[PDB]
Amino acid sequence: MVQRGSKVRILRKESYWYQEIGTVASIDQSGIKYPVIVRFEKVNYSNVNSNNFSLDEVVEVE
Amino acid sequence: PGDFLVHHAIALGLHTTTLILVKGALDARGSKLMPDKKDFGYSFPCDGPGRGGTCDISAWDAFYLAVFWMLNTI
Amino acid sequence: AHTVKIYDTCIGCTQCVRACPTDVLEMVPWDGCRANQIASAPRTEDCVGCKRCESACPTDFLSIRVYLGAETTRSMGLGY
Amino acid sequence: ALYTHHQYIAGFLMVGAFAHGAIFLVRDYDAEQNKNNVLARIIDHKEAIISHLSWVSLFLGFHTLGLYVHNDVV
Amino acid sequence: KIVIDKDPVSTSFDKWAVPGHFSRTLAKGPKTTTWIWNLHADVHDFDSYTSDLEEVSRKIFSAHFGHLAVVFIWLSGAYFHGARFSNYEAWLSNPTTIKPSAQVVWPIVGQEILNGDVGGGFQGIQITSGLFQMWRASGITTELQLYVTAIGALVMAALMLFAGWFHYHKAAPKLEWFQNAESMMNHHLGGLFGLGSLSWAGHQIHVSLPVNKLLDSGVSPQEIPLPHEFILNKDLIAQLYPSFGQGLTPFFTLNWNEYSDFLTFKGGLNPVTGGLWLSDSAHHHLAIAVLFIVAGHMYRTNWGIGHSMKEMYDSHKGPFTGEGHKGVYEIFTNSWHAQLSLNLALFGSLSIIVAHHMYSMPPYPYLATDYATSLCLFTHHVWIGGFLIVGAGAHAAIFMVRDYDPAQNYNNLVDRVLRHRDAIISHLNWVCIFLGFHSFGLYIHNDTMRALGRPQDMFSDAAIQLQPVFAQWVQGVNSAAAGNTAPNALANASYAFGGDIVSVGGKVAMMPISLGTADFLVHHIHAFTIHVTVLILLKGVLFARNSRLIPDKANLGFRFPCDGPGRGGTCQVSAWDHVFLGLFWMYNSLSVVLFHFSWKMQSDVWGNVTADGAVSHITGNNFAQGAITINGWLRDFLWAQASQVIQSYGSALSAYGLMFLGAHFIWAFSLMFLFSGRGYWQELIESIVWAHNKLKFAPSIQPRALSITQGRAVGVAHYLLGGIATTWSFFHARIISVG
Amino acid sequence: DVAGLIPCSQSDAFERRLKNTTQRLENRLKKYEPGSAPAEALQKQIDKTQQRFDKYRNSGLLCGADGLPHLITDGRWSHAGEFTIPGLLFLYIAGFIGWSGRSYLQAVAASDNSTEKEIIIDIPVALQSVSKGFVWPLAALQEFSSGKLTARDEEITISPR
Amino acid sequence: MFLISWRGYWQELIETLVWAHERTPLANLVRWKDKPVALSIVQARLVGLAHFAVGYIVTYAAFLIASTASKF
Amino acid sequence: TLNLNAPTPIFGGSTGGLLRKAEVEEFYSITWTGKSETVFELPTGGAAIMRAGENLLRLARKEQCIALGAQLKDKFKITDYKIYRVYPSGEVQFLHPKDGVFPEKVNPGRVAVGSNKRRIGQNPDPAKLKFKGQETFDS
Ligand code: CLA
Ligand code: CLA
Ligand code: CLA
Ligand code: CLA
Ligand SMILES: CC1=C(/C=C/C(C)=C/C=C/C(C)=C/C=C/C=C(C)/C=C/C=C(C)/C=C/C2=C(C)CCCC2(C)C)C(C)(C)CCC1
Ligand code: SF4
Ligand code: SF4
Ligand code: SF4
Repeated sequence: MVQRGSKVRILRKESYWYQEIGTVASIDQSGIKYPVIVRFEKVNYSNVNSNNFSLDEVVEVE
Repeated sequence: PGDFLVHHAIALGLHTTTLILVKGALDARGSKLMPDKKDFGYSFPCDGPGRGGTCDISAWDAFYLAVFWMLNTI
Repeated sequence: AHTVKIYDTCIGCTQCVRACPTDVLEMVPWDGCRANQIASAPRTEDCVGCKRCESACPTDFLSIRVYLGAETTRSMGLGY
Repeated sequence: ALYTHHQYIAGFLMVGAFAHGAIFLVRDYDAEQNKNNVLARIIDHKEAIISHLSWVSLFLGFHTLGLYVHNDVV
Repeated sequence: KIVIDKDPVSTSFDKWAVPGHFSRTLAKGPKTTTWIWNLHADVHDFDSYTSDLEEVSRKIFSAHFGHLAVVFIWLSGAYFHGARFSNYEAWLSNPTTIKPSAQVVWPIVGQEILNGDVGGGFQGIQITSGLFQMWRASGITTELQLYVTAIGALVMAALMLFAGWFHYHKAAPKLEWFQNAESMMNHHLGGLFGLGSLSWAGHQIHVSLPVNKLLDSGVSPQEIPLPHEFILNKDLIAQLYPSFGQGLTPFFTLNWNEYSDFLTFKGGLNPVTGGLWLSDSAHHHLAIAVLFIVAGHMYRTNWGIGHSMKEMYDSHKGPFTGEGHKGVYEIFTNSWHAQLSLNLALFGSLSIIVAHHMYSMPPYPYLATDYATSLCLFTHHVWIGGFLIVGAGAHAAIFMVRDYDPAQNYNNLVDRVLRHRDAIISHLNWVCIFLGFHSFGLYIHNDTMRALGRPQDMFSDAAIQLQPVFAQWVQGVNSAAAGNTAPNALANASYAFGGDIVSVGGKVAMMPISLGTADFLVHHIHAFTIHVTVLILLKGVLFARNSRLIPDKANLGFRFPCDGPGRGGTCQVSAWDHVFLGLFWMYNSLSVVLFHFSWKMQSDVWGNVTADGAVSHITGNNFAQGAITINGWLRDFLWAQASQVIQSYGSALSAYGLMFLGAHFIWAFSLMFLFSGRGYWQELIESIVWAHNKLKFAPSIQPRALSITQGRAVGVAHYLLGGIATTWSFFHARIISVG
Repeated sequence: DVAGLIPCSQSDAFERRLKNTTQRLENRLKKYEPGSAPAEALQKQIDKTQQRFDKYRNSGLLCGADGLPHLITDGRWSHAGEFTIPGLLFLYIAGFIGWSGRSYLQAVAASDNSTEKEIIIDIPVALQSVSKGFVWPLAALQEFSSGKLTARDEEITISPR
Repeated sequence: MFLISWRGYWQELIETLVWAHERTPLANLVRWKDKPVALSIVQARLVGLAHFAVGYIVTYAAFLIASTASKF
Repeated sequence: TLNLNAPTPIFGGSTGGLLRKAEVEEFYSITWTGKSETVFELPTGGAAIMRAGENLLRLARKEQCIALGAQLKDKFKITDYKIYRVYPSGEVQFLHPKDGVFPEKVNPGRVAVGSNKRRIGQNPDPAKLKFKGQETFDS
């Protein structure tokens, strides 16, 4: 289980941040899919820093 | 001496020409700027002004730049 | 006409719908939570493929995707 | 005439060879039937090969052009 | 009324550490590497961030003072280098053989052959800017005078830069002071333009006219008295043109004909020097003085009388124009961009007139026959002149997106131009294509009939003639005007229309430039490429807000790269891309004007005259039967006259031959940016920033590609730099050798 | 005697440059004053060609039939000063430019906000960063053996396939 | 021309030509069967490159042959 | 219902609008009510005047009747506009707002046409649909 304030790696292979370190922001503790809001140090192409990931998509490098 | 420099220019040309073609081919299925590139086929105009701009992002466009290098090498 | 697909990563932000210059997209009620909304493309026959929509989705990799298809008088924006 | 004609054709064929190869990668290459063979092992480290290929072009060009301009001024 | 805010912003070095402090989104920090290019574009784009029409104007009023400073620094750089590192004092002894030289090279790794055997006792680079003939015209005899000007400019350089501080950081004016255009025209015509030529008349009579009349006799540069001695000594000046013994007393009883000796209407070329008679230019600037001073008492101020421009534009309206100029005064007080476009057009177009009126009426002594310089002030001011017109097309489009208002402008002339903008462009489109067929296609016809060996079928003088009868009737009636319609002129306005030749030294100052079938053929190419450069630039201004294709091009901004591949593709729909496109066409428009000019003079006009009386020109009258085809344009102009620029190695021209290759390099480099796009070069960063992440040293500012417009802008900026500096090097190392 | 060039201390090829350098400039110097300021720029100039040629006669250069010293990089120690010793001079400075930014961008990225610190070049970090770049032929050898020079290929961002 | 100037510029120009045709008598009478539109984005790259390539060869072919056939 | 003819705004101009396509296939129209006498830039050139109205203007395409509304609602605060696409030579009247409410807002009863229940890398490969008529991006 992943809680807020953790450092992750990325298995979403369709992303820009794929296999990069993200420090998460929040989990939506209701049933809406892809709830892991992961802030990153690096910014993407279209200038966003955070993204919804799945709990099956984030890791626990800690 | 003249033959030395030119022989390295042709080498420079042969390395640069294959580079353009290989980058186009190995990134054809996808890259960070366009992860789902393979879904649009070999040749498409671009992907709009979003994500910074994507003109000349297709593998066909990659071949196209390498053609210029081919005339230059020969 | 162009094909406009909406993937399940939509966060119901409504940015896309308000970006379309020909009103091809709309937000519709989602049933996975009955509180959020997902975009839909009921009028893809009017999509010109300008891609203004995809430039409005905030998610790291698009929830709405435009795959250029068969061209028509409407999609080419001809006033003539 | 004989050297130029056949040399220009050779440049076209080789660039064309990579062009039809790129079409294969987008429309025919299946990763789900190509796992750990010689092919799929290469494009695993696809960013490494291109980055090295980028250097060789940069390396060759900077110095060879540099010598010509050096020679040119003097 | 003069209303001021006192010190709105003080003197702080603290904002110098934050770049982008002027803006909003860039006073936060970079996250990609485009933020540098996002910064460095919109620095001096003052209404991009500022919303305050008064505060955006106070920045512009300050920054002009700084631009006034940097010319004064650059002027002093000409004036300083004119004394120490020039052969100027030696050149006044002998103006015919010694070439004007400045910018001496330091004795280092091999550039000390650029200090060639130029003349005098001197070694330097032969310059072609004409400061020597501008200082010989100004009356400069000693080299001390060039020194004190430079410090005299440098203190004005410092005084201008302090004044930009004084009027923004100390005393900022308000918008009601700025909007007083009528009082501004009164002074700028009165003070700047009226007393401009009057003060130069005040210079040229008391200073330039004595010491340049003596140097026509040519006693000595040392034996000419100093310029202040012609005001002190009353007898010394009245030896020559002796009206100064009568003093100002004929000027004050309205008996002005007593100054028929220095304030004259000679009107030719001074045959010893080949330049305009400085007596005439004294009378010129005196007539310009009174004409501009009475031009400056015209507009309304706080003394009741005058013409007010909001009253004049109203009731200039006709039945084919509706409201006429209603509100057009309200544009040019409310929009800097509308002002800059009109200020730029008549500033570049003015300079092309300067280039035309300086080779046919050479103003300066020993500038005419010095072919190194009389060419290079044509082609420079032409080149400046085209860049300002493209800037005139740019800020005209910027007015349309951001400043134009359809609320005020109902049914008036910007409304009725925008409401028929297809009829303008499509008739302009036709006359572009009509001109390309009937000018350029007359060369392709002429190429083939020479290639097929049918010179009875080409368009030539000994063939199907295309005679310029309008430009020969105009050249006739202007050459037969001294005595019929201009009686008090001794000779004509110039010797370029008609008359005898003139020689200085052994070289021709001026001779009648003749216009035959080959001159008709090139003058329509100029008319073609100007109409296309109009067509690109006019369409950018007119369709800047909307079109049939996009109805909200005004919302997407002036400078946006495309609207995507929709509607078949909308790459380069913006007004900025029209200015980007017109830049090459202005490169094409002007470079053929120079190719017309620099070839017509060498074959027909310039050359060496015998002491028998006839002239053998340089490239030998080949412009008649050679200039009608492209192969003659390629062989007998481009291939033949570049024989001296690539054979420049080992001589003092060898820096030009490097640049003639060096500009061939950059021009090729620009093709990489115009022919490519962003989404290729972005994904080569992704493999390379992989490799810089691979060895654990990756930059926190992540690299991205250049923006598409910046890919476009660097593609044109290296194109022009590669193309003009080729022509800059070709024109130099041609005419320095054969002239 | 490796590619068909005489050691050009004995060559008639390298010497047929010296006369038409010094005769071009003496014919540029003949019409001057012997006490002029360009004259010392044309007397010292031939001396600048004179120190150059008497540096080349002694160094053992291989000059062809043209009189141009050609270079031989197969690197033998008989011709090692041509390329190899200016090669080692290059690479030792190149890693000093190599490791300085490498040690800087490790030292500012391990801080709060390094995105500003690419704009501002921090002398509290940059003089600290060249101090790590001076031991660069020794530091990187114990950085690869300790593994902290590179990273594994799931740390480095991978474009999709 | 095709490689440097892109579609948008031309498509907007073409619309003014379409307008002009539809509003000029003795021409109105006739009509196109296919509506005119600017070349596509990819097409222009292809057409531009093809011109660039043909010119490259025909310039070098003309030069190579003629240069040798006078001096050998 | 179009109410043709509704009184057009007093204009007189524009070479750039409603040419021969409108008299062979599918022209457009937009209806709104002007709450002043203010002036606005048309997609053709710029001015008309907003009437009291009943304000109709036969524009060229769909994009111009949508971009007018995004210009009307911001500048003149009028969100009553009711676009059309015509009778006999056109296809569907009342193209926007299709629900009566603005379709940037969400509303019960709409249909989710063109939804893919996946991610985009989770689309099938075009190597997997070789000589198969199933679209790669389609469910
Ligand atoms: C020899 C084997 C071979 C075969 C069987 C093919 C076959 C094909 N190729 Mg491939 N290819 C080849 C070699 C081959 N090519 C070479 C040598 C190159 C490099 C030049 C390429 C690069 C390439 C690319 C990038 C693409 C193809 C594509 C195609 C497909 C469609 C081509 C088409 O109709 O586009 C239209 C054809 C043209 C526009 C050709 C006309 C151009 C003319 C010949 C230029 C001549 C200029 C002018 C007319 C000369 C006038 C005279 C002058 C001298 C004065 C077809 C399957 C396309 C595809 O999608 O495959 C699925 C595709 O995108 N080819
Ligand atoms: C009469 C003086 C004048 C003034 C005050 C302006 C002012 C402006 N112009 Mg305008 N314009 C002018 C003349 C002028 N222009 C001319 C002569 C041209 C033709 C080139 C233009 C064409 C033009 C375009 C196309 C655009 C502007 C824009 C602007 C605005 C921002 C520009 C900026 O901040 O650049 C900051 C300075 C730079 C970015 C310098 C970069 C280097 C430049 C590109 C080339 C320099 C080459 C160099 C001199 C050659 C030597 C090479 C060597 C140094 C290596 C600003 C209002 C921009 C705008 O958006 O307005 C709203 C814009 O897009 N101008
Ligand atoms: C009225 C136009 C006009 C003309 C034709 C001249 C002509 C001349 N000036 Mg003078 N001058 C003028 C006004 C003019 N002046 C004004 C207003 C000032 C104050 C800014 C000066 C300050 C001045 C100085 C300090 C010097 C000269 C010098 C000269 C001579 C050198 C060549 C040259 O400048 O290019 C010719 C320029 C043009 C053809 C463009 C004219 C630009 C003005 C602003 C046009 C005004 C518009 C006018 C009402 C309509 C004409 C439109 C178009 C046909 C020009 C030449 C006789 C130099 C000299 O003494 O040589 C011996 C010199 O050192 N001038
Ligand atoms: C030399 C290369 C070249 C040529 C020939 C053209 C040609 C043209 N440009 Mg282009 N342009 C070029 C380079 C070139 N451009 C480049 C490099 C750029 C990038 C900056 C552009 C950017 C540009 C823009 C922005 C615009 C143009 C426009 C035009 C057209 C202008 C009107 C005209 O003259 O029609 C007449 C055509 C000619 C003179 C072409 C030569 C025709 C020959 C002489 C006759 C044909 C012989 C024979 C009958 C041919 C068929 C034989 C066969 C059937 C047997 C013309 C077709 C403009 C336009 O479209 O305006 C309407 C325009 O706005 N161009
Ligand atoms: C001379 C000689 C010799 C040698 C030989 C050799 C060893 C050679 C080599 C050679 C080689 C070694 C060759 C190579 C070449 C190759 C090429 C030809 C390439 C191509 C490739 C390609 C084309 C690729 C591409 C692709 C990709 C990338 C992906 C997938 C697909 C494809 C496959 C398409 C000897 C010793 C006997 C002796 C003496 C003589
Ligand atoms: S940048 Fe140009 S080529 Fe690329 S998608 Fe946008 S409009 Fe098309
Ligand atoms: S498609 Fe994009 S803009 Fe629309 S709701 Fe989903 S995430 Fe938001
Ligand atoms: S491609 Fe353009 S028109 Fe089509 S839905 Fe997206 S934004 Fe709207």
